[PDB]
This record gives sequence, structure tokens and C-alpha cells, in this order.
Amino acid sequence: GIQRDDNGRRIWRRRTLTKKDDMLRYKLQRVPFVEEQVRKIKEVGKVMTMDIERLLLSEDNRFEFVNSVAAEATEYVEKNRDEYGGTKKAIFHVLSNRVNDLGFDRPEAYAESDPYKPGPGYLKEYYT
Amino acid sequence: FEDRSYPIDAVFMPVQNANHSIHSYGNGNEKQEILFIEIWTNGSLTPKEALHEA
Repeated sequence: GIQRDDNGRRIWRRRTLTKKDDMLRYKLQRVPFVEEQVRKIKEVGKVMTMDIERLLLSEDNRFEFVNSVAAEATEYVEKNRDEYGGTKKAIFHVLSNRVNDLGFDRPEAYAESDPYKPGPGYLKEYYT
Repeated sequence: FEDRSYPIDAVFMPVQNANHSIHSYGNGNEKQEILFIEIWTNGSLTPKEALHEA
């Protein structure tokens, strides 16, 4: 097992696949043309939808999950009243905090803004 | 067609894909729209250079 040659450096057998996995070729690839789709997914708020499903996989009962989130949200508003109700929503803050607690990274309260707004007074108009 | 030269059915498309979208803004009666253009190229041309040639 333990082998040292001449100069005291231990020499050892590096473990390798030494076998063929056909799943390696056809699965570690990528589609190149989803930039528009990715940007709309974030725009419509679909990312938090996946995060909610992620959090519910760690929960035994979805009704106690709902109650716990509301309880945590109530605590945020009492602690800092003026920071919530506009661009930052307390329930959205709770959900993003709970995703970050798992070690993943999300923007605070999923809040994002349009960088191409042509100054104050201008509202983006939605094409139904 | 002779001398045993195999034809190659090439698709001439240095631009792989292109899309456009429009954002509309307004403050009262004053309207204003913004045009976005997305360009994908196969590297034989930059997207900015493709925009100029188009």
C-alpha cells in the first residue's frame, strides 16, 4: 500500500474511470441561444417560483411552511417598518433570505429594475 | 460536374440567429419606444460588425 521511492516522496495509484461512460459525451454540453428566454424568466419572476419549490422539498408540511414564512415576515415589518411595501416586499425578502441560508445566492427580495428607463416620469407600458 | 468533385451543400449564414424586441415608455401623452436587437454570429464576424453590414 504505502510506497516511497528513493527520495521519500510517497508514490500512489491515482484512481481513474478506466471504463466507458456513454453519458459523459452527450450530457456535458450546452444550448447557445437561450439569452432572450433567460432574461424573460427573471423579468416575470419565474426564478422565485423554482426557489419556492426548492424550499418546499425540505418541508414536511406545506401549510406549516406558509405559516412560518408569514411569521418571519411579520417580524421584519415590526423591526424595520419603512423599508417594506414598495420595491422591497417582506414576503419576498423572507423567501430570498431562506434561499441564501441554504448557501445559494439570490438578490435581496428578488427586486430588479429597468436600466433603460428614459428618466423620471416614464412608465414602461405592457404589450398585452 | 466532373473530375469526381463531391458537392457540399453549404448554408451561408454567418449570423446564426437574430431577434428584436420593442419597449414602450410614456409620461402622459408623450410616447417613446426603444428598439433592442440581438445578434448571434458564428465568429466569422462580430455582432457589432454584422449590425453595420446589415
